[PDB]
Amino acid sequence: DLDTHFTQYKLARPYIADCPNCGHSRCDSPIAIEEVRGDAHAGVIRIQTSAMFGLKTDGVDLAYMSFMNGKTQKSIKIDNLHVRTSAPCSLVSHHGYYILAQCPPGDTVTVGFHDGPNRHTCTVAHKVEFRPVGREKYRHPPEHGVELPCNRYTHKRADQGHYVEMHQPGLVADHSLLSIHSAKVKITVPSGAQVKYYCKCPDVREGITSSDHTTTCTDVKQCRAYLIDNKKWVYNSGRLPRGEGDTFKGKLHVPFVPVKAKCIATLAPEPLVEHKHRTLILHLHPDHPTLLTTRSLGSDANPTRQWIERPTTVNFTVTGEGLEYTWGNHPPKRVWAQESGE
Amino acid sequence: DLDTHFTQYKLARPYIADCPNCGHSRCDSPIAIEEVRGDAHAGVIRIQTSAMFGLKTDGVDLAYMSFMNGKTQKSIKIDNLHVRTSAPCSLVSHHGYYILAQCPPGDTVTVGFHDGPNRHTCTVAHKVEFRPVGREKYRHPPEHGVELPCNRYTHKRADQGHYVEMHQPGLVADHSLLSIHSAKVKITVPSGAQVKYYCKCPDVREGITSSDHTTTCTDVKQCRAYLIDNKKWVYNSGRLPRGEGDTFKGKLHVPFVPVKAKCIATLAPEPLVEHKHRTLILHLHPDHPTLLTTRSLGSDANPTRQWIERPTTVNFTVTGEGLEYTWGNHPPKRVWAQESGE
Amino acid sequence: PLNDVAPFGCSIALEPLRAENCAVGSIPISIDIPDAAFTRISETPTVSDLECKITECTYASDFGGIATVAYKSSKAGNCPIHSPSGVAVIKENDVTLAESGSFTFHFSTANIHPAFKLQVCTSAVTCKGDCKPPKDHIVDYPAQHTESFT
Amino acid sequence: YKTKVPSPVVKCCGATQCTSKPHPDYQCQVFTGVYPFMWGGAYCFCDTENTQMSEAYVERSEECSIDHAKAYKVHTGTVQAMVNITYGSVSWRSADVYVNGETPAKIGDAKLIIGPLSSAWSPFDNKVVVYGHEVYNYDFPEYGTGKAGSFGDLQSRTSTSNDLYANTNLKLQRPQAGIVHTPFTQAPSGFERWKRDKGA
Repeated sequence: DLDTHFTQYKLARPYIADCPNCGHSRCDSPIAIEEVRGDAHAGVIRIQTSAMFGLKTDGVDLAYMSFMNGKTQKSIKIDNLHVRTSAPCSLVSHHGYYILAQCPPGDTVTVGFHDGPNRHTCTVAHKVEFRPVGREKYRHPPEHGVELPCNRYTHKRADQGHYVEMHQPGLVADHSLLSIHSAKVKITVPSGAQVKYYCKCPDVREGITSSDHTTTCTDVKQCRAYLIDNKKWVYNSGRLPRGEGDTFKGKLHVPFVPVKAKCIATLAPEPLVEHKHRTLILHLHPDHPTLLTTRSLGSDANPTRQWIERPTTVNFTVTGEGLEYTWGNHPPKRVWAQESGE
Repeated sequence: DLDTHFTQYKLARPYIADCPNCGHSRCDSPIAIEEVRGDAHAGVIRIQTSAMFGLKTDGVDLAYMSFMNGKTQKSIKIDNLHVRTSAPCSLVSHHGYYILAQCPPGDTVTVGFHDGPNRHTCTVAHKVEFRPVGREKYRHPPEHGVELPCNRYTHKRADQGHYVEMHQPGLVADHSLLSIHSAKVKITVPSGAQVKYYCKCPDVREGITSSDHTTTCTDVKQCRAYLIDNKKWVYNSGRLPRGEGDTFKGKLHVPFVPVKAKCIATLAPEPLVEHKHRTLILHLHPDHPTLLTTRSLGSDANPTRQWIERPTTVNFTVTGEGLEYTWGNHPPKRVWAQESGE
Repeated sequence: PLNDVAPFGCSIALEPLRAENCAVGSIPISIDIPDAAFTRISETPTVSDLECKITECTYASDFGGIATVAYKSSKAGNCPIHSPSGVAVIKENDVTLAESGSFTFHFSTANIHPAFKLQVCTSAVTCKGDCKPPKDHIVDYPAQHTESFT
Repeated sequence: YKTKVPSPVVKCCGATQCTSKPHPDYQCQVFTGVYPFMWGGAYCFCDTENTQMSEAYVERSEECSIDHAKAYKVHTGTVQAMVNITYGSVSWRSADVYVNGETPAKIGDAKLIIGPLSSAWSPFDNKVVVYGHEVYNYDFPEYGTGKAGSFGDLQSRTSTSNDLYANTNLKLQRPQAGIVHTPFTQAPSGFERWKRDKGA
């Protein structure tokens, strides 16, 4: 059932916005990255391109690829997507404007497909990290260890847990329109779309037309090449110009809700328990920085906290009634230290 | 002489195991990464894929590529291998199940080729570093500097210094077998291979057969789709199910032995020697963190150690008989400080 | 977190916002038993003219303390037991009895010279003796919980 | 070390009791309650009687042959020298000698007796660890004892010696969510540290 979210698919178009460091510098990429969310734990980021990949223009195959080239879409194959950061990421799934991808940490986020003639990427700043949930501060999820309640995004699309406003596009520039009528500047239209037109000189002042000419002005560089083409709504990017007329409809879901997955998760190597008189020597040797902590169960709590990444023999003045001990997200231990001094 | 290790080549197959974060999550990749060894110094890691690249199925060209697709191999070209970490690594050489690749440090290890229709990668956690041998703590090998005895793996294959056990595979699942005989669940066989079969209901209880049917059960999901196909041994991965019958033969070498190469190696910029009365002022200015240390040659040793990465003017109370001075793996200096106070 | 920094021994849940298992202080508890559950006194064996002694008292938490009791019964059957003194905590609630046999029980104490009464179904006895310290103290929480001046 | 895991057993319906094989630090623990996804989804048709027996032993790395610390009990022995004498008009002898005060060395023409020296400070301590070229006068714990993580978690008599002592605290855990693999939870070696938290 890839055919349950024609809310977005039929009605939304691949938006194009201003990528900030688009290979060279600020281009206008269709895959302009907004709303980077390195807020989960599972090595995953949910991203929004302004491009709406997924099904085609019409009806088929999530795994195809529709961005904007020109005023027009290009609903073709996804062949060579690349999200990346400090390292190349791993795609997880796309739906709508939105992609989920398993990334490592990275100061930035750097996205891009390959149309085939050109690289045509888009890149952005965003502070990314991946702490796993647990008192172990890994840099990456392992193959083993305990499972425990992480925060993470779904693989799936059949999703309604939230919805973001997606009303119309405003106009857009297209000076490919403003040709010349052998002495006058000549506007045309896409398909009968609504072209909003006048020039610095006095001539036609609104523009809701088929292909007009321009009686007064001559220069292409002093005219209103506009495309009110609101047959398909958009995401309400900050890098969108408002459609000044109205808040049109187009409430549209988000696929990648943050969910309470139990990540395959961390585990720190077991401790070396060593006895002394009402005292735990613990030669200790972790894999990664591990937050150890305890609770001397007297009404005097006297707890301790210390991230341990360097192997360290530590000590704990255990009392008569007991202490507990938390080697990372490994479960909490407990200890009777009554006498040992005879 | 690529034709001297048919121990592995003829007799071992490209094993398939469970990659831990296979792009999305835990897949079963043929290139499932076990035994990451970031234990040498030269920017190099020796890795084992469960896939056996090298020669083809039969006899030719180390630089071809045989992984498992289906129950079957696919002995084709290596075209677009990618080992990588925090950055993309550099391949060094492959032999058997095993690849050597020059990597930078990385919290993880992330491997993958490109079959051509699909990325089809595999990734894993492993703490990696590359200290070069020397009192300089670089992050990377330079072009120049002194040579000194590092630990490192070979380029080559003509190698016997160790051998790992490689006995049979256990069975594997293949529910492509369990078709339907228009009302009954229908097992088949690869090539006359040994299919180990029964269902939750009572029917044929061992299965050592050609294509059988199933009188009793009907559902594919309650039957034993197994492949005892022990015509080619495997690596004894932890992600292997035991071949329950026996410890078959198949002792098989390792190519990439750790050897006593002299890495092209580190060197720290020369010191600025400055005289004082029985005292070495040393304005000092390294490239990287350099472990300096000394030995006041009296029977009172009074040594000193400090990693220096930040440029620092230091001091050394030299005695009458002498001191020595070790600017990184730059050779040890020595100094007469008799009087200078007249 | 408070399940890692609290005092007096608590655990926590995002559930009704409980703080489980907070071991602190005492609770004045009172029960009304069903009188049907009682056995009348003339049906349990009278055990007096007995003798009690430790045999290997373990000065410890786990029920290492033991003591034979020269049971001197009248009838034969069960006999509930308890040390009304809190010095000794006993693993056995009830001991079976033949006609004046002997049956060891297990317990734990905190005073080197455990002079605790034992009430074997209306027959008191001092199980005086001496105890030995153990060696092996790294596992969960005790059954003794009776530390005082010793 | 190298946790060179032998490939676990997976009995599909019922238990497989493990035995304590004589491999060094042969850690093995039976496990039930699996559903092992192996290339076709799961393959064992039961759901709790699916049994998985993980086994892992410790073994010398391939680097153990070549990149390896090396303990010693160090006594005093006997000191030497390539004493040159460009003697008299002889003008040359560069001979290797001893210190023990009755040894001559008639190399050249002169007979020469040296020592014993009075300065018996062996800079080596009694117990020494040795690594490639960097020599550490370290109180290595002993063969047969070294606490896991601490130096000498692996302790082989020599490189050839198949027997050893591997206190690595190797503890297998059950594989997750019905998938084939082998959780080996282990201290990285006290040879891993001792190379970057060592002494000078």
